[PDB]
Amino acid sequence: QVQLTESGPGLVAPSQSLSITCTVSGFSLTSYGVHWVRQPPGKGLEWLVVIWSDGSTTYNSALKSRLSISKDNSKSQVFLKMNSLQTDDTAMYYCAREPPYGYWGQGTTLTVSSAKTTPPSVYPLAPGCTTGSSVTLGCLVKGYFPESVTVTWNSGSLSSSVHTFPALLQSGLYTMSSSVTVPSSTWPSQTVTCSVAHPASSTTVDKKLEP
Amino acid sequence: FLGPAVIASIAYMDPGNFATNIEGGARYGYSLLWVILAANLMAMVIQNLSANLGIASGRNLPELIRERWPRPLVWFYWIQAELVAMATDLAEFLGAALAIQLLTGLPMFWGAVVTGVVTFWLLELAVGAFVLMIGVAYLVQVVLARPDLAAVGAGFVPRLQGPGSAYLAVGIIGATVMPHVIYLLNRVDVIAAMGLAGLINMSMLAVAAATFHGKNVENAGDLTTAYQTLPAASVLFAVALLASGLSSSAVGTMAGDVIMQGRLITMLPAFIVILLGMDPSSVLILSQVILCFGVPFALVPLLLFTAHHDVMGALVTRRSFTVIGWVIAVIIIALNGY
Amino acid sequence: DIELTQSPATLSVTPGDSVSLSCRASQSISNNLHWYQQKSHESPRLLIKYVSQSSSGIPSRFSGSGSGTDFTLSINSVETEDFGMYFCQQSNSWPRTFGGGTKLEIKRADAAPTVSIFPPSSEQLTSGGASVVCFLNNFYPKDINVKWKIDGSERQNGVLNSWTDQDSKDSTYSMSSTLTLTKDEYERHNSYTCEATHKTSTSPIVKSFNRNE
Ligand SMILES: [Os+3]
Ligand SMILES: [Os+3]
Ligand SMILES: [Os+3]
Repeated sequence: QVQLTESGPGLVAPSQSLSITCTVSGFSLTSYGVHWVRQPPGKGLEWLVVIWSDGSTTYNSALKSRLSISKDNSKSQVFLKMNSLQTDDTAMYYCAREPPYGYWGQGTTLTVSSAKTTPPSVYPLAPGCTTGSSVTLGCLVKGYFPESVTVTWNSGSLSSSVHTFPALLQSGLYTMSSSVTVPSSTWPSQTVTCSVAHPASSTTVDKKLEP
Repeated sequence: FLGPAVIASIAYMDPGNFATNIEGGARYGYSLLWVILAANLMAMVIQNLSANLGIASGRNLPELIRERWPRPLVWFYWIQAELVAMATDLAEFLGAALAIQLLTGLPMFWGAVVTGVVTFWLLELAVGAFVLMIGVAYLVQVVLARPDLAAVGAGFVPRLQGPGSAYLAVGIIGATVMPHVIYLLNRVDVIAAMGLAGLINMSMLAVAAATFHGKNVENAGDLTTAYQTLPAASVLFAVALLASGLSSSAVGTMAGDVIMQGRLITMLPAFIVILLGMDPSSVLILSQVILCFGVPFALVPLLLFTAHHDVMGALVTRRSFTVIGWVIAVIIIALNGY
Repeated sequence: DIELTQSPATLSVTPGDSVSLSCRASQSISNNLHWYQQKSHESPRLLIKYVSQSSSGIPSRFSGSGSGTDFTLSINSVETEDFGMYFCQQSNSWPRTFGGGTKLEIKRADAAPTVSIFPPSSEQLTSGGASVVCFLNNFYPKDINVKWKIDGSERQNGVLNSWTDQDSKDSTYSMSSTLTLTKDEYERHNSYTCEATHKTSTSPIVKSFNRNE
């Protein structure tokens, strides 16, 4: 079974250096040229560079004179490398190699920002006086880094519906909206509390939501 | 003009130069074009030195090497030259087999039978029109991409070391400096023939490198996948291959009669194709490095015979460095062949 | 330097009707082009090589058709397993160039947002913040022009929109739009109107609160 696998995700400060390992299996790496493809979080993608086996690097004019591509046939690894200034190009990188293409790696995540690890600040969003028979309550995780907090709702409100809008960057940190809905016959009779889990900082903030 | 162009299309007209200027583009891209340059220049030296020696103290090289060399060494040079013409006929039958299977799809054995009955048929303008038309066909794309980027940035010599990297270049430059041209108003026609058809070879290689280098896909070694699209141009490629092979048959076998008199014996490699244990597509490139190993034996006698009884040829500058660079390269690929 | 504009940018289907992506070129590139499918957080397996030959290990649902300066992929009976991204790549000349891409999505009946505007958080108020989020839950189609009004004057900047993937429960999009402010920007003015112009209502859906009470 032909298969490609890549190096683990990386988080580096600006003006630092980094490298990624596109190791191959199931085919003869010395006989195929490996292409690199960079995908930002969701903003399309454009072809990067190609390393033909036996060291033949060709860089595109868009990403020339910054990126470099090492190769190691002894373990059949295709190294990607970025030095110089880092200027927060943040994306998931890809490698590809097979006669028609179609054997790409699982991709590797790479984030660049100078922010130190900071636990969040959970801001409750009380409606402030209620259309219809159901009321919406909010929870605002804000100013956290790194990524991926998991917001969980306790309620017991019979009918309920949670949403969690995607984390987005604000001024070098991260901000997130978080929704919930209760029948208002249990609000505020039955409490409906908003816990927020941030494992990288260990902190979890079980913020109660009150008017 | 109408002279040097026909003299060139006929002058190359062999499957070997097609089948190695289409490998260099599929693996070493433009970075190999330079060897074709070095392939012609020294060659245009060598044949000139043959035209510079073929009239004064007049005799072809086989007549000379029989005049002043020990007899066992004569048998050794006849083994070498007969393996040379033998490998050339192996190139003919191989390329013509791939061509016949490229047209009607007949197995290479029956293709070899058809080439045998065409050898029966041998006992001109249309063939040169076919190689001329495929030659212009590769002049359709000699213009096509990055004229200052990958071209001149790769005509300057790289010191690549890999086995196949120097092996393939040794196949190309060993196919251009054909050993049977060394066995030989006139200088201008051949300097312009090999001159422009040098553009036929740099065209063929550069278009072989721009048509698909980073695309991967099936290798260009089969020549069955070598038909480039601008439909009928593919059948034109196969007919060009078949014509090149069938004409190189008569030229190389009559030349083998020139070296041999001073028929079926060269057909034993022609059916080694039946071994079935290895595919023929890339034993032609080997057929051009084995043919390359018969070049120093065809160059030392010219280099030494040039400067005794005859006027002209006092220049021993590049003409003598080319043989030692040649032999050190073929001894790199020969000493790493294990 | 050749590019490849890809249209439509996004595509909704039932699933059932055939879809057809267009990968228009900048110049002729012959039949050198590749079609890829993609899912969220996944590696894109190859679908179509050379626009005519279907690639290895690909269902007969997909078919590429085209010639010359523009090519079109076509899926017949979408089958709920063809949804998500699709990318298109020429490969004839350096540099290789991918297309503008498309995100195929599920299509259903329309819907209207359950918009609700919130005051800044009591803890965020003493923290200095002044975010006024305005949830727009459960609406279709994905496009909405949400708009802020600070004392009638529009606020085109200082906002931040965010969008979920097509909801798992009922294929219905929802969004958020924070209106972060400084202390003076939140105290100089008097009101904050959250509008949303949308296809299902000629009148934008509106929610608002005021600083007193
Ligand atoms: Os960019
Ligand atoms: Os005698
Ligand atoms: Os002597």
